[PDB]
Parts: sequence; C-alpha cells; structure tokens
Amino acid sequence: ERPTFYRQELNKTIWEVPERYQNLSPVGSGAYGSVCAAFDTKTGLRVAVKKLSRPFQSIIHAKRTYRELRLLKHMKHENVIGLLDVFTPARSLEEFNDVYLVTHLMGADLNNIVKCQKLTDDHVQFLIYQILRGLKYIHSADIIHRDLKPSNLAVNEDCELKILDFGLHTDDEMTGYVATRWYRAPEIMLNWMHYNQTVDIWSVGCIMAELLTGRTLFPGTDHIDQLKLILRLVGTPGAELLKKISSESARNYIQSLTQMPKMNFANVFIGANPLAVDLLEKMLVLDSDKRITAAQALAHAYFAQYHDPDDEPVADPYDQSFESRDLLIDEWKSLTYDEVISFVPPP
Ligand SMILES: CC(C)Nc1ncc2cc(Oc3ccc(F)cc3F)c(=O)n(C)c2n1
Repeated sequence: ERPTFYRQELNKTIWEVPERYQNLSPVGSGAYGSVCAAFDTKTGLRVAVKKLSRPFQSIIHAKRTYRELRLLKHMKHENVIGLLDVFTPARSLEEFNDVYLVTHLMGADLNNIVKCQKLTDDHVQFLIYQILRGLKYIHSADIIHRDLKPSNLAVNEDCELKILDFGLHTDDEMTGYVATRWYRAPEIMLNWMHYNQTVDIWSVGCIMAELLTGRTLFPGTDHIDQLKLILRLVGTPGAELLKKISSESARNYIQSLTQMPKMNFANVFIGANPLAVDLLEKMLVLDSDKRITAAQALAHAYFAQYHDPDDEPVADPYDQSFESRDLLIDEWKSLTYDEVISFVPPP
C-alpha cells in the first residue's frame, strides 16, 4: 500500500517523500538531479535520495529519465550502484510529475582517497579488482559505462567500492584542462569510430596508473594535447588501426603526426609491481579490439589473492531495444510510470 508522504523545501525545491526517510540533507549534484543524504528508518541505512529535475520536459529528458530508471532497476551487484527505492507522490499516471531515486549513501569517492598521493600496491590491487568485478557484470549485460573516472567510484571505510553513473557531458565541459576528459579512450575523445565496451578498460588503465603514481596519467590541456600525451606513451597508430578509423578526417590528421614507438612502461612506472606494469600494458592499448577485457583482467596474476571465478557474477539479460525506439513524451512518461509502480525492493 501507499506510504504517507511529507513535504520539505531543501534545494530551493519542495521535496515530498515517504515518512521512512528522515533527516534529509543536501550533498551535491548527481546525474540529472540533486542528491540528498537521509536516514531510511525502514532499513537503518544511510541513503542518497535524488530528485530528478524536470524529468519529462522534453523527449530527450523523458527518454533519459526512463533510461536511468531502467539501468538502476537492472543492476544487482556488490560493486555497482543499485536501486534501494524509487517513488513518486503521484497517485495516478495523470498526476505523475516527479521521480525520486534512492541508493546507498557512500562515504567518499576515489578522488578523496588518491589525494595527490601514491597508494600501496595492495590497496591498488583491491580497488582495481572491484572495479573490474563490477565492470565484468555491467559489460555482461551489454551496458557500457562510457564515463568511468575517480569521481564516479565511491568507496566506504573498508575500501569496498561501487561504480556510479553507468550507461548515461556537453562539449563545453569536455573542453580544456579537465578531469571530465582525462580518462576517456582516444577513439571516443576524437570520435574515431563506433565505440564499444573496451572504452571502459582504457578508463580503468588511467585510473590504475593514477592510483599507483598519485598523478593523472594523461592530464591534457585540450583534446590535441591529450592525444599527444597518449601517443607518446602507447605509440602512434599502425596501418591496422588506421584502417579502423572510419572518420576520414580523423584518420587524415593522425597520419600528419611524426611516428613514435610505444614507451617502456617499466621506465614510466618506476618501482611498480611488474604484474601491475604488465596489466597496464594490456589495458592501455591504442587499438580497442586488442585491449584486455574485464573478464580476462580478473584472471590476471596481479589479482591472484582476490580472484575467485565462482564469485564474479554476470548480469541477467538487459533489453535495451527502447534505445532505438521513437516515442512521444507522454509515452516515455507512461513507460517510466510502469517502472516506478512495478519496483520491488531488494532483500
Ligand atoms: C559522498 C559521495 C561519494 N557518496 C555518494 N553516495 C551516493 C551517491 C548517489 C548518486 O546518485 C544516485 C544514483 C542512484 C540513486 F538511486 C540515487 C542517487 F542519489 C550520486 O550522484 N552521488 C554523487 C552519490 N555519492
């Protein structure tokens, strides 16, 4: 049955939430809405509550609202953000206007942990293992994160990690000396080709390197500067990769660059575990077809003490046929409404 709702103004906005949620307090921006910390009296969990801002103001917005709800409803994995609750104060589709999403409140993101400093190899092992464990799961559902970065990786006191914001940035915020671009695979940064799951492994490589050194791997001042930093490390592309750059314009620019060989990673990451160096070399391959997969990386010797093939689950099938579907605002809205109503809380 329908719980009782109460009203409260927080982020210049009226929040109407079930009584179970108490002590609501703003904690910053999330994807497509503002996030509040709260205490869920029913579960005893500290939770993050996101109220979506104008979820159905356009077809793009309506579809994006539906997309986020579908994604969050599907994810049931220890190392991936999951949906604890979703609600609306609306009593019918007719009065349906607002969507609230509830998940675990996380302690800190990976940026707060790196803090300009080197992490110990054992800490890097555990953190990267969990990212890859979550990624294996996400990828098995044919979902791509597309924007993996330290700020999207949340970690508790026991170093247990969850991946946030998968499967969902304007040109302006990708411009210049910005972390929004530092972790992006070159093929996606410069739109070389139709990208796939392998873009996420690139991001993991960049993250792992940063955990090991305490420094951004490719802190480019712009797209071109970043590409130069990338190619200096991994080498300029060969004829084989060049053929796969379907963009004639991008392909033509690449060939204008003086050729460079791949650097020696042992000389770049001085003092690092040779097994860490080996893994980095397999993740940071320019040709995406040849990058190590999440499933393969889990079996790499670097994770010997954590790897357990019987405790690295895959996802149920995820139907994303809706992505190629053209619908009106109210149609996306009705689909979203059905998803809200049908929600079953996790045990
Ligand atoms: C201190 C910080 C690192 N902990 C933390 N914890 C949770 C979230 C959730 C976010 O997003 C949500 C996703 C799904 C939901 F159901 C609800 C949400 F609020 C979000 O964007 N951030 C930044 C978060 N941060």
